[PDB]
Amino acid sequence: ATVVSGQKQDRQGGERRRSQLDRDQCAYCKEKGHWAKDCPKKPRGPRGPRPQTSLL
RNA sequence: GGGCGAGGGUCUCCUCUGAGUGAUUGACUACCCGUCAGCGGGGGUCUUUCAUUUGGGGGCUCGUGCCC
Ligand SMILES: [Zn+2]
Repeated sequence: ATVVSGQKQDRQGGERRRSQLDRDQCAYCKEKGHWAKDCPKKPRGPRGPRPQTSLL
């Protein structure tokens, strides 16, 4: 058996242009489902994150 | 079979392009300003040329010279 697949991830080859992006991806980490402005791998401000809920 | 030196593929880490802006130019010209009312200057737009932007490291693997 050989599976007929190779689990390729790409995002490399010689250039770093829009070649691995779409309007549903992140310019910073190349994930699909969010944009760089909300990247789960990038810092936030002005002095940390900005939540909208709390508990007591 | 292993090490050392170089490179390719692949993954990984540093990961942020989401169809911008300015100047040159022929024509047309929303709009504004001055006109002997003929036009003239600024402004808008399509064409146009130029500038602004394209890297690196590490693992694994393939490969090769030398060494063991
Ligand atoms: Zn992201």
